[PDB]
Amino acid sequence: TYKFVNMREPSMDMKSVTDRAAQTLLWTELVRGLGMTLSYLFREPATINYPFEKGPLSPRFRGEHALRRYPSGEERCIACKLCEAVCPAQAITIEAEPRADGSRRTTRYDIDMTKCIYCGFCQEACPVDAIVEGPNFEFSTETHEELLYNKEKLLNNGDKWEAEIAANIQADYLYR
Amino acid sequence: MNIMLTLLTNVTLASLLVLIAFWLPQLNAYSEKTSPFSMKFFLVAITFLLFDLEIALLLPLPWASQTNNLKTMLTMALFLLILLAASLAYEWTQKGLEWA
Amino acid sequence: GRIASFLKNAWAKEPVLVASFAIGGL
Amino acid sequence: SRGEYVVAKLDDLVNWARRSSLWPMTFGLACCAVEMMHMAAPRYDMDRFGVVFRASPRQSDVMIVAGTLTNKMAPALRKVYDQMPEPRYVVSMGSCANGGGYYHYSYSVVRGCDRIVPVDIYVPGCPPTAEALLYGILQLQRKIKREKRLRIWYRR
Amino acid sequence: MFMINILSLIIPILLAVAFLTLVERKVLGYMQLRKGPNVVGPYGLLQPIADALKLFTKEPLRPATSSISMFIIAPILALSLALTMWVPLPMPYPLINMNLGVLFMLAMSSLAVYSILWSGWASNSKYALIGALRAVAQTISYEVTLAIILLSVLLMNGSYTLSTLITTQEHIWMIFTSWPLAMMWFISTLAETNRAPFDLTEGESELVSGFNVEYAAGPFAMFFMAEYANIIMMNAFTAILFLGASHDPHTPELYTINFVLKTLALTITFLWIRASYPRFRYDQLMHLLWKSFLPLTLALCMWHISLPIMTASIPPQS
Amino acid sequence: KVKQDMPPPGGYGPIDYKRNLPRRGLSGYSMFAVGIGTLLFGYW
Ligand code: SF4
Ligand code: SF4
Repeated sequence: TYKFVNMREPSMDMKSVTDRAAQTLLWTELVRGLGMTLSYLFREPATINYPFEKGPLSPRFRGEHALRRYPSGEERCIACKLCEAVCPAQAITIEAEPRADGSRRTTRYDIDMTKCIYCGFCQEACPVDAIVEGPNFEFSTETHEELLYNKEKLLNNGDKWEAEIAANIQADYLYR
Repeated sequence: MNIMLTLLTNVTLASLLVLIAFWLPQLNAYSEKTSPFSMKFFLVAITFLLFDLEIALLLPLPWASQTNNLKTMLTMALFLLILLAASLAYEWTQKGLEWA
Repeated sequence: GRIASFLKNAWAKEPVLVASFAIGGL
Repeated sequence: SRGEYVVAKLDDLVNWARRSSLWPMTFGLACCAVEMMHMAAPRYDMDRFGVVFRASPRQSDVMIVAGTLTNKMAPALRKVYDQMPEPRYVVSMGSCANGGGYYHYSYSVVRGCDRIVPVDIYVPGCPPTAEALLYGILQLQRKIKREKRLRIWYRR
Repeated sequence: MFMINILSLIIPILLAVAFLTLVERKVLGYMQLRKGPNVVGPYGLLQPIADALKLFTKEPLRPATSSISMFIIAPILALSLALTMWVPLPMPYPLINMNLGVLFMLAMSSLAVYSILWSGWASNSKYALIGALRAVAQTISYEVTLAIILLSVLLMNGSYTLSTLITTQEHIWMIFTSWPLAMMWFISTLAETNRAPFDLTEGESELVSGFNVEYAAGPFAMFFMAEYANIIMMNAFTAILFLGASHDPHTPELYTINFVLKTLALTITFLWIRASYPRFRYDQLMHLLWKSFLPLTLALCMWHISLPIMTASIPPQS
Repeated sequence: KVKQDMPPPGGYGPIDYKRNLPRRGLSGYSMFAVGIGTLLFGYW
């Protein structure tokens, strides 16, 4: 159940004493550490050549939010506001009105990427798979305002990344 | 004159670099950036001095080895070294070597 | 007998001093 | 003009020198410091790019605000920024540093580090993956590459 | 043409320092499973140029406001002495041939501490002053052993003339004769150059930047150049003292190649040590020298005095 | 048919988890004898 680290008594025989005196005087353990570092020097480095080489990611990766569409092209989101409710950082602001066609659509869908925590909620809550955190992670901006996304920005992201997003959802939709 | 030349050249080169590094980059336009306990362990420094004295006394030894009275030379050299060791041992045992 | 004990303790605890004193004596 | 050509080449040289040797300071408040270290870790090692962590603010060129900036920590952050020599660039890592993130409505959290110090590059994420941070750093390098200090001086 | 020789000694040493920086970076990276600087130029050869230019173009901060004369002398003295200490070294023919070049190098090393001593004081800060004091103690503490070990080994040379070391080690390296002294001398070089595990002075993990915390842009670069030049020079002194090289009088190139390779090996050993071990505590550093090393050096000095007499191997004075 | 990420039938191979810091080097007497022999040859 329990193991004693340390709690060992060195031997007092002349051979062991000579060995320990040799270690102290001849710096044996230091040489062992040096040899370890040398071996690591001759080992192949683990660096990947970013940006030309990219780190592995799984289909469930949580990145830039992206509003998706149906195959017909109609926007999937149906103004349920379920995402705004689950949002743990209140980064989602949704406003809706009956559109001219009479469908329930969002007049405003703002995701403040400066307040969002990339929790993965909403993606798992939206009943119609509308907001889906895309695979993109390299969307840094030079100004704070660029990170306050708008419904137009989210829909453009969805249109841009739909080819990858549909494949990732297809990969993972059975696990969900 | 060779050693004097070397000294001059080195000092001038280093000072030239200090000039090109204290004034030349100081031109670049910018703006405003605003902006002891009594060490009793200094005894170690003082002991270094008295040991550096023995260091000086011991430097002639390579030429001292060339004498004909090698017996006397060896006895006196070991005498000085043993006195230095005795001084170190005394300071050690009297906790005088209280480093830091 | 006790001298051997002192030498063993010295070599176990202060080997550098033992080496120095041996070399100086030689 | 020949003078414009010489000025442009000199500005290219100084911008290349500054972007190639970017020395961020060892400044990590919260979780995003872990991903910053993972950037320093062998897989995405920043030293290849010339990015070297140097503790001294006086010997540093970029400040990475990796973590939640609390009201108690804010004056110290401003002080360390001010003691940093110029040219100086600030990279905000994490939703907490960008805009407050999870603790935006907290009484003890500064809602974004832009309020305290100017920010050049904002790295989204919570935590931003080390690859995202490396991307932000390279974007900062491109931003330095686009600088036209000597050109503007010659145009005056 | 003597000025030409001075420049030929000076400028290549500075270039070697600049590229030693890159070498250090890459070696430390590879021993940490990383790759050194490689973006800046082919295999990172242009990184030192970028580093230097960035440093020089950087803001020249100076809140010293005390004895600015000293705050400027310290970098000058450091760099000048680092360059000067290279002069007496025989590679294989020295630039200046001194009967007592060894004691000259010891004196120059002792003087070089004043650069750290003044820089930290004229900075007039907290870490700077206390860190400078810790420096004085460190260099001063190991200067003693450095001298004793040097005297002990030269007892076989028969003079303080560096050039005769080549003759003395013509048949065998002096490391075979004095390896315990060699180990202690190597550790001593490490301490004197303020390198890990004795990098207490700068001591970034403990002291933000040490004595150079208030030095930036060019003066910091001069301190860096002086530090690395001292590293290369001390390793060269080790190579000449112990790892002697064959010298054909008609073809000095062979000796020069052998000496350069040995110095490179020792510098790579310095970087290797910096990577492997952690830093000794200030107190432990002094404990290792005055209480542990100083004794053994005294015993070995007695032995190296006695051996030529009892073995009838007193070296010739000339 | 059910298909979850499950261990392979029979489970995985044993996974080493204890210190294997090897025992290396010559005995102290051997190291001292080698050093003294080198010193004697150098002296001769
Ligand atoms: S991932 Fe961001 S936007 Fe989506 S629910 Fe979580 S905090 Fe809100
Ligand atoms: S953004 Fe996320 S990871 Fe970064 S400090 Fe805030 S909570 Fe931590």
